[PDB]
Amino acid sequence: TFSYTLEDHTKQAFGIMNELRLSQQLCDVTLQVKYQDAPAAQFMAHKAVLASSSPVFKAMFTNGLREQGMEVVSIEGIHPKVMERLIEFAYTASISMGEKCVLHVMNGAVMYQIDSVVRACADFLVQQL
Amino acid sequence: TFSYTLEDHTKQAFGIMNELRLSQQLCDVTLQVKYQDAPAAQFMAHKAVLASSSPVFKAMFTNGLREQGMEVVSIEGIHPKVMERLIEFAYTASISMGEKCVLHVMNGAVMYQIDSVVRACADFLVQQL
Repeated sequence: TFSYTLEDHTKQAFGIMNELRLSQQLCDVTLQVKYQDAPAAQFMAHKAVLASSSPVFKAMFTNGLREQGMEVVSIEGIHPKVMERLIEFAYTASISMGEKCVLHVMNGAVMYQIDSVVRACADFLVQQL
Repeated sequence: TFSYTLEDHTKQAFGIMNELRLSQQLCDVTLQVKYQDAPAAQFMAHKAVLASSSPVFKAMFTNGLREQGMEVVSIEGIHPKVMERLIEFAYTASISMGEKCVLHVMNGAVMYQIDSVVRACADFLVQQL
């Protein structure tokens, strides 16, 4: 038989998936993030990508109904910049923040069960000791 | 600043995306493949994943309308087993076929501009010489 594997494929395909998000193409969920007194922000994304990086989004989005088009989801208790950085991680495999943001990002990462980011933010805080 | 990258992330997230396809969860496109006298087959998938692996699916799916839910797409001129193997490549980064399928798969890969698979099927046929 003939078998082939492209190792770079998942990297490349996520790169295009990130482009479609930035271009707001094929998106099926809009996250409206309102936190205390910070201004409300909005993030469009693909439920499949969010589901692939966060067990909490997967269950949030996998329900028996066939949702028709564009679902709005109200998100409480996480800052816009934290949500943004988590979304970016889901689409890029990387995340970046200043040394004083690390704590709020772990909170958000714990809240959405992004085990890779939790473990990393935990490593950082412990090393500052 | 603090920066983190998970190299395995895109692999892992595609693994979950493949699970959601096999479970027919969060799918927004059904490909109905009818070819000559072969029996008709159906494949559910996520437009975002197809778009990320095939320029032809991306343009096929990126149009000005906000499609509502589940689009059916009729696919002609490619065999069910070829379409299946291309879909599998989009979701897994790998593709497998017997030495006599390699020609029909390149046809399909050329038709959907999956440049990685075209280049590989071309390499194989030339080496059989």
